[PDB]
Amino acid sequence: SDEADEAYSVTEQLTMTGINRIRQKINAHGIPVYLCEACGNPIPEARRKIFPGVTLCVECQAYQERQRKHYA
Amino acid sequence: NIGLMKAVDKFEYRRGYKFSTYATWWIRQAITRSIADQARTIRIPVHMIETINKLNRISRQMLQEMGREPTPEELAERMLMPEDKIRKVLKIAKEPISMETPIGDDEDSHLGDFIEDTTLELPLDSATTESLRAATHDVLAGLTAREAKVLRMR
Amino acid sequence: AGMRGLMAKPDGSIIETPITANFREGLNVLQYFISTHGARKGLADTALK
Amino acid sequence: DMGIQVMEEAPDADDLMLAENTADEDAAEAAAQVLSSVESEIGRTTDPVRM
Amino acid sequence: VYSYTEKKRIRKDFGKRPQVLDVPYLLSIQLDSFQKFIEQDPEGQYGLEAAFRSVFPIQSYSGNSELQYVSYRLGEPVFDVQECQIRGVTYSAPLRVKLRLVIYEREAPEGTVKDIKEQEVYMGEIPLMTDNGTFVINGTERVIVSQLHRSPGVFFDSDKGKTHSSGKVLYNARIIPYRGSWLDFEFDPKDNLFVRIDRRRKLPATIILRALNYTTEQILDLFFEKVIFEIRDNKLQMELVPERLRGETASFDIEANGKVYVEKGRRITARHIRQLEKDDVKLIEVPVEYIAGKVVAKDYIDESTGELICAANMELSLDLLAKLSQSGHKRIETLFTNDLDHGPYISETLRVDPTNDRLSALVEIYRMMRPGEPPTREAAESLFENLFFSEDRYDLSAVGRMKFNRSLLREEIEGSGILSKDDIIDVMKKLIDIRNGKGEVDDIDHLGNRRIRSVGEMAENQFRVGLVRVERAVKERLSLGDLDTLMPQDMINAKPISAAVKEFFGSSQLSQFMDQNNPLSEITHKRRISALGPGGLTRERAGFEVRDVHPTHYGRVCPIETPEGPNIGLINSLSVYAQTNEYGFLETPYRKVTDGVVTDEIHYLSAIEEGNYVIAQANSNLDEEGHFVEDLVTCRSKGESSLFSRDQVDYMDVSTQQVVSVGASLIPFLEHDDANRALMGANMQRQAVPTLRADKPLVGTGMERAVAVDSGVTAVAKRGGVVQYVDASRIVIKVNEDEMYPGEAGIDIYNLTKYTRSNQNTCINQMPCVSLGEPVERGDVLADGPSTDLGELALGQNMRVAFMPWNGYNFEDSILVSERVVQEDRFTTIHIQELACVSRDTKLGPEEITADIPNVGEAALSKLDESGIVYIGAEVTGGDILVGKVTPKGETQLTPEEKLLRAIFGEKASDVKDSSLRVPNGVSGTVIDVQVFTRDGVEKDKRALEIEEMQLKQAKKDLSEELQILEAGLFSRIRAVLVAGGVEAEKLDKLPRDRWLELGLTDEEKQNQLEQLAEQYDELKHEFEKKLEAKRRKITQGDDLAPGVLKIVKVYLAVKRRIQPGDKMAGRHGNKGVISKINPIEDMPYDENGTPVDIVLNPLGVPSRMNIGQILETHLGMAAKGIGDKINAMLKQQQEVAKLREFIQRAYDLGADVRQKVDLSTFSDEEVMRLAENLRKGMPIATPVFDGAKEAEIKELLKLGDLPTSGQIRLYDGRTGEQFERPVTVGYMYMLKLNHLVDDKMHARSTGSYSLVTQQPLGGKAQFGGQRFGEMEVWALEAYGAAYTLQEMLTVKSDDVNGRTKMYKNIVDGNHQMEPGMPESFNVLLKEIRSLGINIELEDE
Amino acid sequence: DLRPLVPLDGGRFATSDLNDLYRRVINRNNRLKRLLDLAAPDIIVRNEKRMLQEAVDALLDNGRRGRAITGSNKRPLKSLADMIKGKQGRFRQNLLGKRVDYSGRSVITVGPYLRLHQCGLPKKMALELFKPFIYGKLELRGLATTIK
Amino acid sequence: KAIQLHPLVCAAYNADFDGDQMAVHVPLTLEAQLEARALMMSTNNILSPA
Ligand SMILES: [Mg+2]
Ligand SMILES: [Zn+2]
Repeated sequence: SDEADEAYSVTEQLTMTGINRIRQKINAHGIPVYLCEACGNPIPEARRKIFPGVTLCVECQAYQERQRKHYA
Repeated sequence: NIGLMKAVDKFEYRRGYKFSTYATWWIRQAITRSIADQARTIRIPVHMIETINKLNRISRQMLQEMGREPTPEELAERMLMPEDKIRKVLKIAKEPISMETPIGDDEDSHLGDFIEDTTLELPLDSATTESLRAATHDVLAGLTAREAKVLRMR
Repeated sequence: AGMRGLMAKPDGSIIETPITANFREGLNVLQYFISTHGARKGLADTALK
Repeated sequence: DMGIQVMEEAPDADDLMLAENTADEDAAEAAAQVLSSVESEIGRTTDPVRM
Repeated sequence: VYSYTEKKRIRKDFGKRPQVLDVPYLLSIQLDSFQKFIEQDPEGQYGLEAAFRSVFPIQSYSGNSELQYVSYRLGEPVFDVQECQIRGVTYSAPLRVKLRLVIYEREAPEGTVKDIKEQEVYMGEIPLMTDNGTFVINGTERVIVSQLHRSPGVFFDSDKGKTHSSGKVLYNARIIPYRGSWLDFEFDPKDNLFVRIDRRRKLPATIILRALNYTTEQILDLFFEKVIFEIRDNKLQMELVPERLRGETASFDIEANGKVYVEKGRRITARHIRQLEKDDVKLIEVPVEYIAGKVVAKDYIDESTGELICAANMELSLDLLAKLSQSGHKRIETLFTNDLDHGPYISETLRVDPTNDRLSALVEIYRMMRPGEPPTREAAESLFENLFFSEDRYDLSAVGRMKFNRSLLREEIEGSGILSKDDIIDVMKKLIDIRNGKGEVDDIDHLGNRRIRSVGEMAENQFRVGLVRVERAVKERLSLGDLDTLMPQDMINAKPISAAVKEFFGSSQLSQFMDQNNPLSEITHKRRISALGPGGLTRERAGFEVRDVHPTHYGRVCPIETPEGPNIGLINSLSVYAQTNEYGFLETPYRKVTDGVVTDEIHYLSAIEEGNYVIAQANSNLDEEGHFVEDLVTCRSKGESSLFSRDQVDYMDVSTQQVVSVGASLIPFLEHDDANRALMGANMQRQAVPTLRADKPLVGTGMERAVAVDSGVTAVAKRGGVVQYVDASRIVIKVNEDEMYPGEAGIDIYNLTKYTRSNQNTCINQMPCVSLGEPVERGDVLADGPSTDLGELALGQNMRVAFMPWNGYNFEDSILVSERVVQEDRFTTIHIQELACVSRDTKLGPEEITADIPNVGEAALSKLDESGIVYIGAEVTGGDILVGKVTPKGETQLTPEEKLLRAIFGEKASDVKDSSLRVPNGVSGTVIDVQVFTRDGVEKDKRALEIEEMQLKQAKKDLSEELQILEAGLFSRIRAVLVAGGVEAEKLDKLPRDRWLELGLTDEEKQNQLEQLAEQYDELKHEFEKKLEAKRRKITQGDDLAPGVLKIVKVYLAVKRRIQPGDKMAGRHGNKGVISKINPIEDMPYDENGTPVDIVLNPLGVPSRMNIGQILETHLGMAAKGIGDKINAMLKQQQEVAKLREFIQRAYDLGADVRQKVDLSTFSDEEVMRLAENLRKGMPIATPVFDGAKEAEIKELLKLGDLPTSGQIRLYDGRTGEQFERPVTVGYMYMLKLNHLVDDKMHARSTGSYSLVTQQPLGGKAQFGGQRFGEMEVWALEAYGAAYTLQEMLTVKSDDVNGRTKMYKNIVDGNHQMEPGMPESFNVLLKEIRSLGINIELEDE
Repeated sequence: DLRPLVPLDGGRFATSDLNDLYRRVINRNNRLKRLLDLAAPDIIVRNEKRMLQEAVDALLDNGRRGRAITGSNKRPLKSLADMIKGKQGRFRQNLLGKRVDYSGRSVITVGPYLRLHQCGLPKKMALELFKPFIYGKLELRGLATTIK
Repeated sequence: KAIQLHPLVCAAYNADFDGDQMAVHVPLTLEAQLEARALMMSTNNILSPA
């Protein structure tokens, strides 16, 4: 084939694997938790409605994402 | 080192010299003789190296006197050479190019990989030679024994 | 014909501003430019390959 | 010449000549030996003008 | 409101958005840089003056033998541009400097100067720039590309992932000065902060702070906030700001107000702090359990014993609480640490920090800089004062200081030159604030770190290097510095500095041959941003990090122009509207938006400044006031883009083009193409060889006219007026009286540049586009060049394409051109060559250029004249004799029976050897021009005398036609004087014009005026007499040839390559193709009217490659020729101008809003007829790049014709004469012709020359040798069973120097064997492996 | 002839590098012999033997010694352990990838009128690849008595 | 001057016709001709080796 078509297939692979990585991160399935899995605080049922199966609060979730920003 | 050894071997205090500045001359002379004799790849003689450095000194002097640069016809009158020795001198006094020079204008090549062979006989020529041998042999067979023998021998 | 997805910037992280247009329609400046990231990553890999 | 084959500047390196290695047994034991000996005893001179 | 020179034909132009900032002079980078380099500049800034000032004044070895500077001048060249391309000199300019050697006296601190010897001394020749930013180094017009390197300053790189393998990242920070020692910072995995001077060993990063006269207390109070602890009558009370304790576990209940505001154990939520702020707490008492791990900052020692209680930066415990308790310590200052935000970094690095005070740190730094050097007080103090803090060894150039201050978000643009306390302190605070969470790294691509050198700056740097290596010799010669004997030139040697500058301009990875094959290609080569070369990063070290596009390339580098292949992204193309900043960065335009108005004031923004605004986007509707028609409009803020309010945007983009370059903006319908296919499109449009009768773009993008004019090919009128004399060679404008200078008015003259070789061996031609007696506005194109039509760039020609497979003569990506395309000569392009035939000076004798040659009868020498150079006009073919030449060759040394032949026939084999220049096999052209050169020691032959005669008559005629005009202007001035004081109008012209000088006149100032003007006239006479003399002396005098040559003879062939299977044609959208069958007219398809579609591409190439652009272009071109044919009928049934007016005026208004309205009720009848005649070929439609023709507009412009709105036609096959089912596409696609022609790639070698060290095939002409039968091919031939084929593939055919001739004799004998033997390469391998101490042998059994 | 000194056009010669290295080694050997005849002090002969050691060690490999001895260029001059090694040594570069007489090339094209066992081919590449075959056949059919 | 290759074999060479350049060699001997016919002819390698 051509030097463009190979690049098309590689770009499709790259965007596919990215999109699947970020669909895998979202939960949308699990059992209701009723309270944080880190601090014990309650998860308000609105946030649980937005994501079925939120193992964390918003506070602990933000904290964990924020430590993970430095990738450790 | 060699020059300093010769200086030691040919020193005397009976002329009141200072040995440091005495041996400085011998050192510089021996190193000059060496840098002339065994520096160029193809070895040029001593007087030739003196002529070459004369040409370089005068080339620098003219290349800021005349402004642009001097021609051989002008060097043959600042220098007083026969106008043809200058051509031969400035032909000779240049180094050789390193045959592993990278002619990087390719995949990856070298100047050495581009110098063809000149003395090889073409396969066309070799075939023609063999054919001509055969032809002249049959021709000479197309003579008598005495004829062919004399015409081979002469 | 349909829209064309979400250009993935060469870091690996997928940009969140999708291309709500397609090739039968135009592509305004931002959208074509965002396409440029993934296009040039494809080139810079099928040049090393 | 030891096991390490870099010496680096940049850390990596991908599919471009990817996952390269040569075992080169019986060179590592002598190279590491030369290191541990050059460090422990004294610092050796190099070249001959400096000699 | 169009000019009379644009009404020739007026492009129908779609494209809504009213532009505001017309395209810049496309070459401003080149011209502006080299103008700033070489210009007398009374200020130390950019220019040679910067170079001289820095090196100078200079001084001898402390004894006052000084050598200062005065000024410099650029003397005129000896050879102008065209003679310097004809001959082969470097179009240089002599350099001249007014140095001054001044010497103070021995025992003279500052006493009066004793000697000052002044003189002007030569050095180098800085090659001057042509009009078009193209230097002329050795006959070949060369172009220096702008480099792209790191702006010296601060960076915060990341190095994320790989190191340490635990997923943890680091944050190194580098402070790179323009000159001086680096300074790196970095974290370990263990999180201690580590400093390092130039790439030497690591150190505890606090060591530099202690060495900056900082002790531990102020270190901790630099890098931390404070949390106090108190004991107010009970158990360790606490101060508590609400922000401190966000999201953490408590080792206590949150008690206050006699109340539980918070219960222990929970992580302190936000609403926690909200309620506490509704509380206003200043205090909560907690147990010792939470102070048992704090970090006490300030030093505590007893008030009664003065004893060391708790040291700085130790973690207290309860016993330590009591220890500092009972002797009166009420305040305990503790670091406010945390794992998320305010992490322990400086404290823990203090843990690692062995040294304590300034002395120990200085000692450690001193030993780290130079090993084994004993530590000493003043030693270390001076070392740390000269690492980063003294003018000598460390200088952030002002570029650097700007980056440094700006990158720390510091207000001032300019400041100090070197580091200082708060500089290093803010670098460390910024590194920490990066790693805490609040900040971002600056990846390498961001154009706030890519400062663009260009021709002026790099030439300045190389001349800088020249000056430093010369001032070595200057201070050397001033070692023995004599007072009144050595003038200020014996010291200085030109050939060093001149050699350096020549090395740059001719030996560099930047000074490279220009692409002269296409005006688009010239003007997209001069405009280029390269990352490679000296000072920049090469391929392997770098590296992907910079092969990529970063979100700040928008308007500063084309995203879709970069040569795919080995180095993508390293060869970015400078964008359309973009410039170079003052300091050197790239900067694009924007429109300043006021409160809600889009004010017109364009406003150049750099790359480091773009994020801190909120930029609108040019696809925004604005309603005749600069008001955005909505309340929200799409914008980009910091990379990210997102809908923003109406009153938030601070800038709107200038015009829709600025994202793209000039290469990719001449592609119609770029908005409908994948970025890769558009990249290949632009990258092939830069290559289209200029065809013979260049047509025009039937669909273009408006920019084509600017790229035609702003290149150098066309000839823009310097002043406007009437065209007095159009000729095939020149044009003679008579400049209007509006623009005609009062002194010696005269006229302009434009000697066109006819057929001359280009760097790519194509035909750079110029034809005249204006017919006699015509007006010409200022700034008009008078002479088309290569690929320019009436001032519009036509690279290829437009031809009637149709998408349908058709028997698979276009299978993969092929094209199927019908012989109606090859008959007309509409790709018949022209190629011109420069065949040389030198005549060297061998030791055996000199080669002559004699015509009398041995063993070539008068059958081939019929063409040569009496001197061995072919006639100007021969129709030589492959093999003739162009320059009959013979070299001496002694030593006949014949053989056996050959000698018998000599005896039988008496044929005397002369000592003469034929080595004439015979035409390279395959070409059949017309020798258009022969030039001869001669070292000035050889008697010029007969033909060289013809050529001097001819050129001298030419120059005489030209210079006479010049001097006529000049002395006519002087006559005009004298006449304008006579009207003052003695005006006698119509009895002053009847007599001869020469009889005006000898006319009397009143003895006023006016008579002395006639005196002066008579002197001017006679001086003009004498002066151009001598100027003709100087032309004749440039011709007649010899040449300065290479050493050892007598006379070189160049013969220019002019082949005319037509078109044929192999010649890659390709549209503008990156649809390649190798034309593969040149079909009869009959066999092609043909729509129902008779017209046979020319090219027949492959439909299977569009859906697989998202470049539907070409299909929209085909429909639009079809409609455009529809308008063209309607005009053709209306003109050929010739109706009346009213019909054409109504119809063309319909074609230009056409529906949707535009920026085009023409109003043809202003043209005269004898213009609209001209306009119609220039439109009958097809109405040229435009489409600005991202403002294209929306499809409904094309459907309507097809209805304006009579084509089918669907865009498709029923095509009747041309062989079977029956309708192709399912209507196909047709239309006119604009197709280039890339110069990968077939008769340059074809090659075949049966037995050529051979190499010298390794006897392998090495032939030259078209690599006149075998194909590289490399390694993987050998694996192929091993994979088969093929063993004999392989053997004769690399033993007989290739190397074994007996096997090959035995093979050839056997082949001619019709006996296909091969007596192989053993290769020659392995034999060389034995001799080499054996030259070492290695006995290699061959066992024999 | 494996390290030639070819006469290039103009008097300029383009020699290989082994001539340079051997010239250095022969110089140093002769100089050491000359020192021995005089019997210089031991610092002299020691430095000379070291120089000869470095010269020979640069002749063989020009590496493993720490710093190559580059020629009049700034480019390190190749040596006998380096004309065998590398992707340009005789092994990989002239014992596997060798040019080949009787070859050619061109732009490929489409050509659907072929059975799959016959590639098209130009008249001119054919008449340049098969000159020996042509010559044999033409001296066979007596259309040219001699090969010329 | 174009080597008019067959169409089907292009999948095997992995060669579109965008200007790609194939090289022709020639088998000199007689064993090499029988091998360029009985082992490397086009119509004896239609099954992919893998
Ligand atoms: Mg291809
Ligand atoms: Zn929670």
